[PDB]
Amino acid sequence: GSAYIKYYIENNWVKIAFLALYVFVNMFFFMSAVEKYESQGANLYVQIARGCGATLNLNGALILIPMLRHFMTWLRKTTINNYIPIDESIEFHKLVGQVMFALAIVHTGAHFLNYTTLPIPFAQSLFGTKAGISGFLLLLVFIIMWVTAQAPIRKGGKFALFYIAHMGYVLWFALALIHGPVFWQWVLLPVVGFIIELVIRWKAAE
Ligand code: HEM
Ligand code: HEM
Ligand SMILES: CCCCCCCCCC
Ligand SMILES: CCCCCCCCCC
Ligand SMILES: CCCCCCCCCC
Repeated sequence: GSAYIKYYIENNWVKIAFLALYVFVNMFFFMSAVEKYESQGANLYVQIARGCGATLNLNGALILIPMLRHFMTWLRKTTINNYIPIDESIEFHKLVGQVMFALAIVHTGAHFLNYTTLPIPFAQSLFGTKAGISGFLLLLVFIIMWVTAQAPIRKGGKFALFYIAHMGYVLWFALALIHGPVFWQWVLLPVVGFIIELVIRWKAAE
C-alpha cells in the first residue's frame, strides 16, 4: 500500500528518475514530430503516424543496448550499479519492446487511416509503395517476435520457438533501415554499443 510505495520511491529514486527521463524523451520526440507535420498542413493521422515513427527511431536506438551482455556484465560491476540496478537490464529491454509494439500498432493504424484520405486505392498505398511494402513486412516480423516473447510462450515451454523467432531482430533492423529511409542516424547508438561490446569481448578473450 501507501507506506510500501513511499519506501520504494525513496529506495529506487534514481531508477524512477531514469524512467521519468525515458518517458520525457519519448514525449519530446513524439510532440516534436507532431508539431513539424502540423506546420506542413498534415492531417491528424499523419501527425500521429509521424509522432509514433519518431519515437520508434528513438526506441530502436535503445532496444539492443541492454542486450549487449558483456557490456551489461561489465557495467554491473562498476559504481553505476550502486545507483541503478543493471540486473534489471532485461526488464528495461522488455519495457522498450512493449512500448515499441504499442507505437508500431498506432503508427500502422494511423497510416492506414491516412491511406483512406488519399485519392488512391488503399491496396495501391499499402502494397504499391516502398513504405507500405517494407512497413507491412516489418510489422509482421515484429508481431512474430512480440507474440513469441510474451511470457506464456517464452516461459511456458516454448523457449525454442521464442529464441529462433527472436533471431528475427536482424531482419527487424534490416527492414527498419530500408523502411525509414531518410533518418538512419538512430543506429549510431547501438553501433557504438556494439563496438564497446566487441572491445570487452576482445579484452576477456585469450
Ligand atoms: C503496414 C505497416 C506500416 C505502414 C503502412 C507504415 C508506413 C510508413 C510510412 C508511409 C512512413 C513514411 C515513409 C517516408 O517518409 O518515406 C513510415 C515511416 C516510418 N515507419 Fe512505418 N509503416 C508501417 C510499419 C512500421 C513498423 C512496424 C515500424 C517499426 C517497428 C515502423 C517504423 C517507422 C519509422 C521509424 C519510420 C520513420 C520515421 C517516420 O517518418 O515516421 N513502421 N512508415
Ligand atoms: C524490435 C523488438 C526487439 C528487438 C530488436 C529485440 C532484440 C533482442 C536481442 C538482440 C536479444 C539478445 C538475443 C541473444 O541472446 O542472442 C534479445 C533478448 C531478449 N528479448 Fe528482445 N528484442 C525485441 C523485443 C522484445 C520484446 C517485446 C520482449 C518481451 C516482451 C523481448 C524480450 C527479450 C528477452 C526476454 C530476451 C532475453 C532472452 C533470454 O536471455 O532468456 N524482446 N532481444
Ligand atoms: C513519470 C514516469 C515515472 C515512471 C516510474 C515508474 C516506476 C515503477 C517501477 C515498478
Ligand atoms: C486501424 C485502422 C483501420 C484502417 C481502415 C482502412 C480501411 C481501408 C479499406 C478501403
Ligand atoms: C479494399 C482492399 C484492401 C485490401 C488490403 C488488405 C489489408 C490487409 C491487412 C492486414
